[PDB]
Amino acid sequence: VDICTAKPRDIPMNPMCIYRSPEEATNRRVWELSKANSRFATTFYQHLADSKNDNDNIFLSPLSISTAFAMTKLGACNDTLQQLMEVFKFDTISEKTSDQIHFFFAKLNCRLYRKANKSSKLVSANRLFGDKSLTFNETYQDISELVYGAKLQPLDFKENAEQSRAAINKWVSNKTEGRITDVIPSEAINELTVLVLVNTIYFKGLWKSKFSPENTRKELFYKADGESCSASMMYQEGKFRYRRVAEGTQVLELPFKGDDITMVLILPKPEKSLAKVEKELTPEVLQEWLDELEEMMLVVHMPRFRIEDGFSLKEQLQDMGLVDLFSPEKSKLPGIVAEGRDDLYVSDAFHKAFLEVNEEGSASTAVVIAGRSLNPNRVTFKANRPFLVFIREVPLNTIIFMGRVANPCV
Amino acid sequence: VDICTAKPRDIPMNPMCIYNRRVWELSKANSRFATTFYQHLADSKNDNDNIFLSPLSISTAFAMTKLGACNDTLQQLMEVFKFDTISEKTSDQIHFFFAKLNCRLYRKANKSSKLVSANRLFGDKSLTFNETYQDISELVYGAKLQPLDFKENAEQSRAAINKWVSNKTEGRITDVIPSEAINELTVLVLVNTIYFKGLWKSKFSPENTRKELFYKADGESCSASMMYQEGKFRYRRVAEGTQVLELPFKGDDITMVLILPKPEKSLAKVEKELTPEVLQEWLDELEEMMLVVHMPRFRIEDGFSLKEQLQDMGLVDLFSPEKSKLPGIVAEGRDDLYVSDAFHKAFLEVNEEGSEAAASTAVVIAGRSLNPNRVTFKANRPFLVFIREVPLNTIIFMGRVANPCV
Amino acid sequence: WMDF
Amino acid sequence: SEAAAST
Ligand SMILES: CC(=O)N[C@@H]1[C@@H](O)[C@H](O)[C@@H](CO)O[C@@H]1O
Ligand SMILES: CC(=O)N[C@@H]1[C@@H](O)[C@H](O)[C@@H](CO)O[C@@H]1O
Ligand SMILES: CC(=O)N[C@@H]1[C@@H](O)[C@H](O)[C@@H](CO)O[C@@H]1O
Ligand SMILES: CC(=O)N[C@@H]1[C@@H](O)[C@H](O)[C@@H](CO)O[C@@H]1O
Ligand SMILES: CC(=O)N[C@@H]1[C@@H](O)[C@H](O)[C@@H](CO)O[C@@H]1O
Ligand SMILES: CC(=O)N[C@@H]1[C@@H](O)[C@H](O)[C@@H](CO)O[C@@H]1O
Ligand SMILES: CC(=O)N[C@@H]1[C@@H](O)[C@H](O)[C@@H](CO)O[C@H]1O
Ligand SMILES: CC(=O)N[C@@H]1[C@@H](O)[C@H](O)[C@@H](CO)O[C@H]1O
Repeated sequence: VDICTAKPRDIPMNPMCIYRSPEEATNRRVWELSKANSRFATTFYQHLADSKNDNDNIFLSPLSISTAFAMTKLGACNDTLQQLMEVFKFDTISEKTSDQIHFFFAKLNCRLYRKANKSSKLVSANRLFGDKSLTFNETYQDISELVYGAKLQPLDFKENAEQSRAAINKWVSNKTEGRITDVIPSEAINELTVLVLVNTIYFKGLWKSKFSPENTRKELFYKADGESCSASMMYQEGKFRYRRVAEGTQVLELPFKGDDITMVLILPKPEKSLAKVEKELTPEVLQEWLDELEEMMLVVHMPRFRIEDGFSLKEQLQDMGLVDLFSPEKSKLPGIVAEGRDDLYVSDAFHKAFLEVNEEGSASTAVVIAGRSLNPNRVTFKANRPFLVFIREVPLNTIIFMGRVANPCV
Repeated sequence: VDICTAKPRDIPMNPMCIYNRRVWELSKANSRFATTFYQHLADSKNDNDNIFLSPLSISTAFAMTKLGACNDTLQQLMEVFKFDTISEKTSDQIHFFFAKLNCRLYRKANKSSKLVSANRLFGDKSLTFNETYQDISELVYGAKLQPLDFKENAEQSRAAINKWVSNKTEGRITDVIPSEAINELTVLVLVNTIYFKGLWKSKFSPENTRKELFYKADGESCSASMMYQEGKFRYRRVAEGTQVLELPFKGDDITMVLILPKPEKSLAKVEKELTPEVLQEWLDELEEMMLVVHMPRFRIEDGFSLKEQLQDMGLVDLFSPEKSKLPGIVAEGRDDLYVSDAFHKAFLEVNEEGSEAAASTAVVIAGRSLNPNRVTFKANRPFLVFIREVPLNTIIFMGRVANPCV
Repeated sequence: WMDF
Repeated sequence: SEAAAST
């Protein structure tokens, strides 16, 4: 009995607490949980960017965050349970019970990490690191593994924090082909630390429509602070879903081999600020954008870039309303550690992301286009100023990663 | 007696007048004729028109004609087609090596790709043609002399020739000879034909082939089938961003070479520097590379007179009623012949399976000199093409594809 | 990572 | 593109 083909009655959730939410050719439910996840994405992204200086890059995987906190929700109760449901917009899947969310989440994960005879690799790993001394709830243990594949590995936080820390770090690294390293700095993890919950997500894809390295050239890129810098600009001409939306902003979709996952770029006209577009980027607008796209012939100028980012999510989430989970006095996670211990709370939550974009990904290729003549009045998309980037799974309308490229220069 | 196996000593070349590695030097000679001729031809066309032709064909028809040339005519012929660069002391010896080359091009047990050639002579039925000339031509070029009544049925005769040509070109070359080029005075028509068909050693799948608007230089656009393929190919980006791409046919003995200038860079500059060595240079720098290839599914046809450019390149006597010296052709009848004109017609079709090319050259002795009948159509962003036999260093077909809409 |  | 994250 595996969850990917299962019906809800085949998977008894038996959650300690339950919250009742108020008020195409894909699964209706996993599509709603998708709408939920994206709602969290743009709102969270809006906050994150507003707390950021305009000349800084931003990269993160909102799906990773939602998954990690959904894993945590499994043992949440009362108001900790409600805030989680509201903050992550799971409560917006009308009348559905908080327990149902996890079934849906598992269904969404099954599709996403298909592992079929595909061309792009999208992998995910989750895991629980509990102190060997503690005794975890049998149900929490079971469900975390059934719904999220998260296994529970015993570690010695009490005596060997440093050794435990290296074990975890080694694990994330391995599950991210080495792109996410020392997630846990030598400082954190002590003795008071009883549980380290972790989600990883890894993606690698090749362009369906090639950017020949031979065409890449240094070009000026215009930062928000009015100055310039030298970027490696990739170039090609060909058909791409595109659309010039409000106030001259250009939305472009670059698919990966398999067409299942794409890269979406949002480039405001030179006159307008990305901050202004960030502020107006509503979940419904973004969906509207994405749905109005149409195949077209254009010239593409896109820098090659590598972005590495990391930050604590605590403060951001608190502003959005996730307060109890972080308060040792208000936090209610009675479902996690078996036998009392009511005062378990999240001390901190960290996100670390990596993004590399270029030709061929990982030089040795070229492209020859013979006998082509395009309209001298073709649409051009020149990303030499700040723009937003998204990496999405189209059939599932899932935002896997998002960010902002304020500075691609070295 | 097989000229293909035989020593130069066995085959008695008894031409009237006179003036291994040899095969090779002949191929070089032909290659020089190809590029120089191509340039003159281009200078007479619109940088955006298609141009397709078989230089090998032309070299073959004019060599067949040289069997009966004398004096300056024999000399100008020897120089214009570069046979005079082959290390041989006599004009008559070149023909033996051209025969060897032709042997290697069309007579192999392998036969990965189909490459056939057919020559033939068409002389007026009332004349008595010189016997050795008839003999050497049938021996060296497999060219039999067919009787035709030019004296009382020029039109019937022309239609007869064009059709013979059509049968040797799988119907690809339908009209080598323009309507009024042959008349009551026509003494002889020398003809060459070449037919080729190869399969890509790496074919294109049609699913990957998609329509794409093609913008004509002046005006609007027309649809075009673009083929797509990804794979290892000998390639090379050279000076000024010009790409050289080799597309081998099954067997690897015959390949198509595409030459494309960089975007918004004129092809005319490359053509004006086109030369046998320049080409060898490009060919020598290609390295195997993983690459993506987009290439139109198309067909082009070129037809034209060759007198104008050939005169400009040096062949003047042969076209001069007064000066032409072709004493070896007619023994008794109506002699002191001159070429009234020469025609060529070529055809290239490219698709997912491979390529199909055919050509023909017809030299007309004492007919009505026509008036260069053009068929213009400006296109855009052309690229050069070449269908070569690698082992023999021979340019079979060469051209400029500019209209993929076809 | 999340630190409980 | 190559991307990874951990929360
Ligand atoms: C989610 C869950 O397992 N709840 C059960 C509850 O139904 C039962 O009444 C209690 C004692 O029998 O044990 C557990 O708390
Ligand atoms: C703090 C506490 O445990 N008291 C009650 C508890 O009886 C009830 O079950 C819970 C809802 O699940 O709401 C309250 O928190
Ligand atoms: C008159 C005659 O019939 N003889 C000629 C001979 O003089 C000439 O040298 C030769 C050319 O190779 O052609 C003929 O054989
Ligand atoms: C003008 C002319 O005919 N030049 C000579 C001719 O006199 C000579 O008899 C002949 C012998 O091969 O060679 C050249 O043709
Ligand atoms: C029907 C057909 O195609 N056959 C004809 C054949 O009869 C004729 O003798 C030849 C002349 O070159 O042309 C074609 O081969
Ligand atoms: C039939 C005739 O006119 N005789 C001549 C003769 O000199 C020789 O046989 C030949 C040389 O190639 O030229 C002509 O054939
Ligand atoms: C070991 C323990 O405390 N048992 C509880 C159990 O009473 C409850 O039914 C279940 C629901 O999630 O959670 C377990 O942790
Ligand atoms: C190829 C590579 O470097 N990836 C390795 C993988 O082979 C190995 O299975 C795993 C630990 O077992 O660690 C990964 O980082």
